[PDB]
Amino acid sequence: GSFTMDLVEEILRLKEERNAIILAHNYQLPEVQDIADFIGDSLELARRATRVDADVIVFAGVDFMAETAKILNPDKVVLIPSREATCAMANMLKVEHILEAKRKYPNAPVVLYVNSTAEAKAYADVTVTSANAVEVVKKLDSDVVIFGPDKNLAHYVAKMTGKKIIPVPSKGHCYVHQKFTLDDVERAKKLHPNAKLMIHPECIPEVQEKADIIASTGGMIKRACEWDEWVVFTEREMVYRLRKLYPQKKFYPAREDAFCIGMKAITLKNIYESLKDMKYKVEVPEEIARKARKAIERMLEMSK
Ligand code: SF4
Ligand SMILES: [Cl-]
Ligand SMILES: [Cl-]
Ligand SMILES: [N+]
Repeated sequence: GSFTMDLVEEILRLKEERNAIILAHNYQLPEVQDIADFIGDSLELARRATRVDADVIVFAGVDFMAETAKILNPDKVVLIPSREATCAMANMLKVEHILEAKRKYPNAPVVLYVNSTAEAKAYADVTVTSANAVEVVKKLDSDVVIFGPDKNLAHYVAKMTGKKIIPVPSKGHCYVHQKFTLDDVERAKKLHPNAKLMIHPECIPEVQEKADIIASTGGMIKRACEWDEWVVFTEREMVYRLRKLYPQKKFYPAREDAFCIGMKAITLKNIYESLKDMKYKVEVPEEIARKARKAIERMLEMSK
């Protein structure tokens, strides 16, 4: 025929030529999810980064996720397709906040959400995601923990563990999940009265309290078998992921306008350019990476 390769076919060829794997988060654009080799939540992506056979990881996700992959694979090439694929919440936490909390509470473990810089993780005893924060905090040998950046996840963890949570920084939150309100709950239950509500713990507490399930995006997928219709209180591309996994169920976005700008910095074109030009190489200074790795490895040890 007269036709050549499209972007998809160019990516498939370059993935072979580079001996690469494409890891994608659940919030990636559908056409990006459709070319990824592995799709998952933050915890699943971290765990998958410990069994990489490929030489090159193309990370279709935000900065903190790609850096976590690099911390776990210091001697592989990790590429982020855009350096503007960033998490607003992760960048709210600075080392100075951690040091001030550690001064007040020297015996409190420092528990950092994976939404954090590698520099911040160098001061963590253990990392967590929304999938394992409760389990990890419950197991830590202290009735008080320093925890951040997300104050809404912190609220959920405090409620479920009964432990005292010292927030770092004071007001960390995700603007995407803050778009969900009680009015969205009322509208969803009116429009879809037979649906159950799956709600991310980055949503505000009063919205969390309306959930049928509170879960990470990975837990939403794991627990979707519990009902046939769901309203999805997280970033709207999760609806595509759930529909692909369970075509027989019904999924509805809680808000179509719940979009993560950083996630959508990743495009098919820049994934192609990432493989073609071997960019942008993610690097983490060795001293930071080794300390961060200790905290991430401990997380993986404490939650299977
Ligand atoms: S959805 Fe929110 S917390 Fe998750 S990557 Fe985007 S800004 Fe960060
Ligand atoms: Cl692999
Ligand atoms: Cl199924
Ligand atoms: N103890």
